[PDB]
Amino acid sequence: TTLLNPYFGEFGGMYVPQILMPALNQLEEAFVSAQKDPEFQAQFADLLKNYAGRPTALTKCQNITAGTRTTLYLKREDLLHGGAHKTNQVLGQALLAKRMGKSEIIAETGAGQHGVASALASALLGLKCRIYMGAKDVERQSPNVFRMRLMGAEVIPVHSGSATLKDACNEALRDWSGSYETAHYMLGTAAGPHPYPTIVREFQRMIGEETKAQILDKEGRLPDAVIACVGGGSNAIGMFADFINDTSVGLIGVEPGGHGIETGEHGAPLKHGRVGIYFGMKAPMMQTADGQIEESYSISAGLDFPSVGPQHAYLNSIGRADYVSITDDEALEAFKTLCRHEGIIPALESSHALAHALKMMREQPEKEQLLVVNLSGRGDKDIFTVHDILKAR
Amino acid sequence: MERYENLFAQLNDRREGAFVPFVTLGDPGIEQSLKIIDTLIDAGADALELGVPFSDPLADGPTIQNANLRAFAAGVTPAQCFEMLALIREKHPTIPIGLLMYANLVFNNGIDAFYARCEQVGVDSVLVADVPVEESAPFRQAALRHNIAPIFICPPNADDDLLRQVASYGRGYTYLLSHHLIEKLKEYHAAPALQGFGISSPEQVSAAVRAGAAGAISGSAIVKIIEKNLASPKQMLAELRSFVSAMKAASRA
Ligand SMILES: O=C(NCCOP(=O)(O)O)c1ccc(OC(F)(F)F)cc1
Ligand SMILES: O=C(NCCOP(=O)(O)O)c1ccc(OC(F)(F)F)cc1
Ligand SMILES: O=C(NCCOP(=O)(O)O)c1ccc(OC(F)(F)F)cc1
Ligand SMILES: *Cc1c(COP(=O)(O)O)cnc(C)c1O
Ligand SMILES: [Cl-]
Ligand SMILES: [Cl-]
Ligand SMILES: [Cl-]
Ligand SMILES: [Cl-]
Ligand SMILES: [Cl-]
Ligand code: NA
Repeated sequence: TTLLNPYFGEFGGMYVPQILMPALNQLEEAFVSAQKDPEFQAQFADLLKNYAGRPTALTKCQNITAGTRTTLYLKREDLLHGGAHKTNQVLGQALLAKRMGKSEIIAETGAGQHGVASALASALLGLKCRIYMGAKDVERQSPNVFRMRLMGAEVIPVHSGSATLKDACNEALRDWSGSYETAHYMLGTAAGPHPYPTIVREFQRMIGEETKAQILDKEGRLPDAVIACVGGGSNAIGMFADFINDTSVGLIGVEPGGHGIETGEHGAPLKHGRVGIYFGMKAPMMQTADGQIEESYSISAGLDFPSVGPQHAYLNSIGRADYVSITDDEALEAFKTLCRHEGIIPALESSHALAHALKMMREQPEKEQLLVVNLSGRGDKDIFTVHDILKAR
Repeated sequence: MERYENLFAQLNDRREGAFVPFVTLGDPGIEQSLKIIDTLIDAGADALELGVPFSDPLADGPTIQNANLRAFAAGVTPAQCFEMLALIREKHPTIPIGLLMYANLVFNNGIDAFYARCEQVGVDSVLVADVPVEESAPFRQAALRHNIAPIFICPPNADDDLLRQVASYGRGYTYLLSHHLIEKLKEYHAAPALQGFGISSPEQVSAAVRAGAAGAISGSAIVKIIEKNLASPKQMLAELRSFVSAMKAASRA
């Protein structure tokens, strides 16, 4: 039995070996308790305000929209401590771990941002943090690895399988199945087995709550659409959650198109993968015809989780949210555009969301539309990537 | 077919436990895997547990992860696994054959079609490693519709509700992880228990049976002999033969 529904329509669930079920059940009980505890809420809100810097700004982009009938705002998760939205939910999950009397955190990371977010939350709250990272990733994300180690986390390179994110996920879970009495597994997106899609949404929902308050204050109405990139689904579901019941507000999720959907080299499982069961959940994923799990490809490594959160698959199926893709080249153009016209360097992840909004504006410049893009992170980390591409051109 | 029921009845008559090797199909290649399996049987394996190579074998340790990698290096696919299974059953009509599967391979071309394929090639049971009993309904129903026993892990800390579910839903045998659980399972009329995980010596086989389990499963110990002897397939088979013979002897009355 569970306290909460582990499924969103046919998607989600708890597809883990039997030995991990007590860990998930314990976590669900702790979360349900925490959500009813005003003291927990107050402590979380306090860290978000006074450590992470919430609320984040909502910035209008007149320079980009000039001469069209689009009004565009960026929700500034790039201004959160750590430079990306991932900080919100790691602080909530670190508090949950403390609530459960856990003194140790396990996390996975691919492009290193969840690793850094987990390490900073663990440093603040005095937890012993160990991070699993595919050896290939350890090699290509040395700045992030160095950050994790500065913050006192142990970074464990994963050699098994293909030595990437999914192998790091597997090592984290194997460890947790043995250590869950004393360690919490701080999963890095709104995916994996229940209760993680639910917990991560709830600990990111202030993105959309704030956006709603700020847009009402500045424009006196709700947005026509909110737009967010979708790697695993956390920043998008955090922006979307408070608007789900506002049926006039469009919810647009942007998966990475990589070199183009037709090339096969993309990271868009929701719209171009096939439902499977892996990562503890039933969800669309990148997989071979005979059911071996594959990789997502994007210029942005942070969008490379090869499946997607089950609530996104559900919101798509019922037509409440629409999902699209943006290619590497479109993301690069949006990155350049924001730097030049607003003086903001966006994460290449977030640049996928911005690119779609720019398309919405440019394709129909006399359409009245009030848009919010979730600017999930800053793009300092991407300047070498962008430099190298632009130089080879 | 009731191959597990028949085996356990026969073993019971002989006051004997089952010894059940675990190997990965197609490790280290198709032809050598078939030989390995024939060797395990000819050395006295009572039943088999066989893994289908999967990209992300979460619930397996390094030895078996490596076995999967070896099989993939040989280009082994689930389709090839099913061809091997048919050939194995064709050679060996009575030995119970159980698969250790991950959910995606079962769900991939449709859960019903997967179990129908198991029935066609003469498999007896399927343990889906990453389907907990709480979410097993479509799997165990499809299994039973196709005369396949669904196998469930019973963890050493299992609570009473979990014991009751495992006893009700499982068939063939209960997979018990390494005397109280054994007695509760018997109380709740569960399928006979096989003890698995870290069984690597005759003494542990004997201990499992003495505790009241119907037998013991060994995988890492067996696959290590494969890994050890990759360069010498002939010696590989001799060493497998002597190890299985010793382990089987330890189950005898
Ligand atoms: O996408 C995931 N992690 C995000 C890592 O973020 P980053 O450091 O930016 O790669 C992620 C991790 C685990 C997972 O489920 C399960 F645990 F079952 F494997 C699903 C998704
Ligand atoms: O089976 C396990 N251990 C070793 C036995 O397998 P193998 O050594 O491959 O025969 C094993 C280890 C961890 C586990 O939990 C989870 F996968 F979720 F992390 C489940 C099973
Ligand atoms: O039978 C298995 N392994 C062989 C016996 O263990 P060992 O001798 O230690 O390799 C075996 C059974 C189940 C399993 O996954 C899960 F537990 F989740 F269901 C993994 C390995
Ligand atoms: C990790 C990351 C993402 C992608 O993860 P989601 O869970 O899909 O939000 C997006 N933007 C930034 C800046 C990230 O660091
Ligand atoms: Cl508020
Ligand atoms: Cl309000
Ligand atoms: Cl106003
Ligand atoms: Cl200018
Ligand atoms: Cl029952
Ligand atoms: Na994805």
